[PDB]
Amino acid sequence: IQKLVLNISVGESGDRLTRAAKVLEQLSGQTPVYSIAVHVTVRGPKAEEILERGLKVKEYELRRRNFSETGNFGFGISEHIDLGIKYDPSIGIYGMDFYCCMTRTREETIRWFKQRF
Amino acid sequence: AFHKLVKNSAYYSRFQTKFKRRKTDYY
Amino acid sequence: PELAKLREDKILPVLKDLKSPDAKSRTTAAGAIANIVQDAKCRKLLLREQVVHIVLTETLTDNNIDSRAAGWEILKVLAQEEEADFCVHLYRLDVLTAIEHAAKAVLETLTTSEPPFSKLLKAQQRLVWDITGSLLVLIGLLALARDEIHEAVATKQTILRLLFRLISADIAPQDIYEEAISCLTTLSEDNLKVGQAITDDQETHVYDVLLKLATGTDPRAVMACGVLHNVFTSLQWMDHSPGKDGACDAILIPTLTRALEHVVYANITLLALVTLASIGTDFQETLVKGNSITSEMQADMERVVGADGTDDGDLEDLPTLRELIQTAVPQLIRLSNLPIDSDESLTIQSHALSALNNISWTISCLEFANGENANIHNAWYPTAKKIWRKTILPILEADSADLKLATQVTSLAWAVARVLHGETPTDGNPHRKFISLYHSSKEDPFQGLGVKCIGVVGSLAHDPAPIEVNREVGVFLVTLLRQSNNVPPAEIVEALNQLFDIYGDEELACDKEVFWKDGFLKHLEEFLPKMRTLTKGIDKRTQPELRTRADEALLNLGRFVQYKKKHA
Repeated sequence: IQKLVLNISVGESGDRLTRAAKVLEQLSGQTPVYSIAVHVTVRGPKAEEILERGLKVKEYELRRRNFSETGNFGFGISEHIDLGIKYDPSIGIYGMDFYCCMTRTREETIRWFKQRF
Repeated sequence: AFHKLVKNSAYYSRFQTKFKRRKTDYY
Repeated sequence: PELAKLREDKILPVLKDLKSPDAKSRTTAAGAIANIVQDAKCRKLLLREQVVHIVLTETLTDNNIDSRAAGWEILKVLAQEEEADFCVHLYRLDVLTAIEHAAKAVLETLTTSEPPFSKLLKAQQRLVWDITGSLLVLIGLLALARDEIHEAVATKQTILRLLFRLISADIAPQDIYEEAISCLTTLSEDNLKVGQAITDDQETHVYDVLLKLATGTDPRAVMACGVLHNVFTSLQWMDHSPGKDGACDAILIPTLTRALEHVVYANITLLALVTLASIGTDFQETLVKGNSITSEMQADMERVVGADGTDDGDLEDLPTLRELIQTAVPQLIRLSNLPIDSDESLTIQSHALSALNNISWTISCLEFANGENANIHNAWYPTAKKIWRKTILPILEADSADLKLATQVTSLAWAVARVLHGETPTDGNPHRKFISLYHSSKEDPFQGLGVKCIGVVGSLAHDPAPIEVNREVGVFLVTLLRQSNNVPPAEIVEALNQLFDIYGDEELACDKEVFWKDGFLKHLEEFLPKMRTLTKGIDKRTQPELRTRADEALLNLGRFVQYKKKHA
């Protein structure tokens, strides 16, 4: 129930990586993290915001496997623009990884999702 | 039900927009 | 006639002046002649005046470089304005030899260390560049004109060597460099000896040069990609069987995509799009031959990556496809969408369309029934959907402009539908738009739009489609059948097959709610004989494909009406 972790990976060090970073920055407001891959974790307000906003994109229809035995879940999107962020041709398009960890199981979290959203 | 077809990929093979090389004018 | 009289008055002396065994009088005269020779009507006389012969025969062998250079320009200009036959004639006099010699000479000049090239007079080297220019062009047109010529050219080793020499050294003018790059592109396309010549070149290693170029940030990277792609496919460096250093087709796709990122040079854009489309048909070949934050939290995050993942894939063996999907198709869509404002982006759209069309038709040809190719299906389905909504509605919501673009986006929609199958989104009731297009649009046999509309429409009408959607569509097909009096036979085969694919399972709601409720099986028993007549009324020899197709359709219809009874 803590953090939302958006995640990008670009095997090619370079332009395309500093651009992925820029996206995660302006989208979370936090200066992103680096790993071959960038990502950023967001807690509290912005998390529920960015979560729903891309969950929109996925038409609120998931599959049952993405949820972890630890009752967590995630999904991918390929167009970080389908969430109302414009297109900067000096940035291009990037895909994003979305991941939601719950605390206070799979069953309980699936059911939790069904109730709210 | 059930059905009979053969070599289908060949059939729809054609649809792929196909290209080969080759103009401009006015100077 | 009269026009010709005034023409000969103007022209004849110039030829006689070139003809002059005043090789310098004609350095100035021949030097004049290309300018003189640009004119359209006038040329046909010039040709008929046997210029081709003279030039070939005399001018090129002269000791003064200005002669030969004027003469090679003459030929160039000619071949450009004129038509393909012309080149084929030149090939008959084996101008190839004449060129091979010419290129040897240029090659000695560049590679020489005695004069040597760089320390040449300014206009000296300008002359060489002028000669090279014409030479390049000629090889372009000649290769293009016919196949047997394209082969004949990729056999003259000196020619290849020169093309490599230039592309590799990059010490010539950009108009010349780019011309060389093109020339190689033509020769390298669906040709093996050239594929190998470029890879197997250790003299200048033109390969590694291209790779670097198509890999980095250079403004010309795309061109490099065009050649390299032609090579990969020519010698089958693909996913199932990569080249040296895993040089698969895939590695190109990033740079191509980045060339797209900027559009919102212009030629550079079109070229990349064209490449990407070819990559589409060529991975058809791939699939054919194939068969407080850190650490283990990340490790686990790989637990959810099972879900089709944006960033990287299950597809370690098919990087080409993932790069297409992961990187290419985003931009392909955006370009397919963005405004129709000029004719330039009208073209760019028609292209981005052609590309997505290609990719999609390739994949849609695979097997996915049951769990077949699950991984591929799981990567593609999302994208196929996205394409559908993102690019197939908007153009249909516009009802805007063109006819052949309608064919484009219809063909594409067919592909996407072939995969989606009733899982395909329904908004603004598109099946009606297409049906309308079928009736309003009322060659090669199966290129006609009616076919493509039958196809996409019957595709999206599988279970679990909205039962009403299913109904209307099935109705349209059966309608076609009852009034099969003027419908092209191709569309019969497609319609038949569509219904066969939709209503072969009694366990489907539509089987009862639609097929039985509206009693299609009657109309089927009605058409069985009609089908037999039109079938026998088709020429198995001109052409056989259609005939055999209809035959199997009748069998399965014949079989299927019979089967259809089996279940009440």
